[PDB]
Amino acid sequence: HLTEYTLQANWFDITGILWLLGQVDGKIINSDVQAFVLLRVALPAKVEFSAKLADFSGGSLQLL
Amino acid sequence: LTEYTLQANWFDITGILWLLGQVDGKIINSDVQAFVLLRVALPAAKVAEFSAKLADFSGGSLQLLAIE
Amino acid sequence: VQLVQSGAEVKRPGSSVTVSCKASGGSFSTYALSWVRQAPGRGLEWMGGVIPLLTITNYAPRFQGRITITADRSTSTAYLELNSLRPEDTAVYYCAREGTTLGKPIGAFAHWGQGTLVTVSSLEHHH
Amino acid sequence: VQLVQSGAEVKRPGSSVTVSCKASGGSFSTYALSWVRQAPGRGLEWMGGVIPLLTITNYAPRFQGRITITADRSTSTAYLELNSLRPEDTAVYYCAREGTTGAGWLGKPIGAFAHWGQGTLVTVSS
Amino acid sequence: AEIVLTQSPGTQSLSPGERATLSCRASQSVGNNKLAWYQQRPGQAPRLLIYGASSRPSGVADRFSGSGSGTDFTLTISRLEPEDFAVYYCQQYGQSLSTFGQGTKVEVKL
Amino acid sequence: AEIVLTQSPGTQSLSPGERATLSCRASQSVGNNKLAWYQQRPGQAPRLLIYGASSRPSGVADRFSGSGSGTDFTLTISRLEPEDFAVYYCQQYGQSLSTFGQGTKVEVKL
Repeated sequence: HLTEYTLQANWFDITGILWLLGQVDGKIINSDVQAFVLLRVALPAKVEFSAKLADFSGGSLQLL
Repeated sequence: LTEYTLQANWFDITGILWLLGQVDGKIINSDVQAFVLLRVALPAAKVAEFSAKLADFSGGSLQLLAIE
Repeated sequence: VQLVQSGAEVKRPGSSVTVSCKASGGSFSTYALSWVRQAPGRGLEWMGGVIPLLTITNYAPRFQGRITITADRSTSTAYLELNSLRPEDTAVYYCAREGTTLGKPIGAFAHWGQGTLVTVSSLEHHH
Repeated sequence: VQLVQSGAEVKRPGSSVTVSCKASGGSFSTYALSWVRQAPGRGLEWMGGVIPLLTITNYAPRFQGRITITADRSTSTAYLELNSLRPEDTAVYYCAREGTTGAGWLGKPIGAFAHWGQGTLVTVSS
Repeated sequence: AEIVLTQSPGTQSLSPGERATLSCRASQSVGNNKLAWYQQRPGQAPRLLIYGASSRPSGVADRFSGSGSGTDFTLTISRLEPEDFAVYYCQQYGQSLSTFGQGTKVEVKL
Repeated sequence: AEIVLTQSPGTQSLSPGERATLSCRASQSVGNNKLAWYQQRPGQAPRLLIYGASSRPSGVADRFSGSGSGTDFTLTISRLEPEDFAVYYCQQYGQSLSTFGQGTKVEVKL
């Protein structure tokens, strides 16, 4: 069949994503909007933190 | 003191602050951003082509994530 | 691609106005259509937009609450609702559609409506 | 952790009201304080909140543009400013702060609201 | 999106001692099981019973228990006391826009 | 955040044939160099000159050239023509919240 992925973009990129999606026989199954808080953090490489972050979020939080 | 960025729902932020305390960490900067979330469907054969162009189109920011 | 807006509007404070933006040529559903305003002798100001295909709207925080943007895919017309007008809201309102290179969209606004002037005044002489 | 809110208030359509919420007990800056309201006979409704330390606000879209939530770290006090009052805004407004895991005020933040003000009735009448 | 939380039953009547089973169902999966239950007695402020879908906070009697995940949640009052007769609310805070259910009223049967 | 775009000079005068170099400074780094430049003549709607910081659409003369990245952008008009005497706007669209600068006015040196 067709496989499903998620994607996060700012509003001004969505239509480009849609155009590219069409060029590869793709479809949009769902859309939604969400506000997030972006944090810039400063810790020593205790970088423990990621493990506790994982427990705290059930795998969904990603340190970048 | 290495730096990273972190994206989270608002109700999780204070919890992040708290965890940071147990690594002597600090919040450098904060911002608020709205994003559109897409759930897309395409054939397995096209995922690479899509993912590649998606990186070129987004200057390497956009990341296609799998649904488990 | 050409965009044609509704005619001038003169309104009393604390009321509503609806401007329409009719698109012709190209495809309407898959390209982002925005609204920008310009108060007399002042700068361009992005208010928000709509991606018709997904009925996904994006408002500037300055305008959320007082603003509703819609697109009607059957008539290729976008709409701007201003509520609780205030004298400050007097300005030219432009609809703008992103350009392309069924081309690939660029975000930047290549196509613009002629504009619609909304005058908000308690001056009974105006209406 | 006590939260005490300003007294009842009676306002006119188009006007504005500010409701104060003062915390006493434990730390204040590191916990998410929210405002929740309840129209007469109706359900609870989350309006928005602030995390004082970071000055980060979060409003529910319905009220985005009409609402300003601020915090005053000096006095341990949150405020709710609601503008362009309409008669559908008539309700009791409660301030609500997230609890912490375990007894003692210094636990882990839980997000859910364990601490509530007595509430503040705002009547909008023509 | 504005996740809609539907509570059922709307109103139900029970006797002291009986077991209460309250349902709250989400229009979308709820982020990291962040669902809370509150009790509101007449004229009081709400009171937190459960958070994280199933965790009990400091001071809440053992007769209150929460379960479920994803879109289907349940509050269970193992044995109703006189004060348990109240309106109960679920809330999701697993995204930045939190929302409440419309509430279930548990009244005295007779 | 609301990225502030400071354009300079605010106003300035030049003669036909001269080179005009306009600056747009951004309070934060602009995502994926998503920055556009518009020209607006009196009584007219804006016209797009540059997008993506340095890309020119078809039908825009090669005398307009855009450059810059991060937080400092420049629109250069290699030799001004009578038509070019107008107001010019920079715009960032590298996040959901787009913002315009206040505009630079190019008047006739007189």
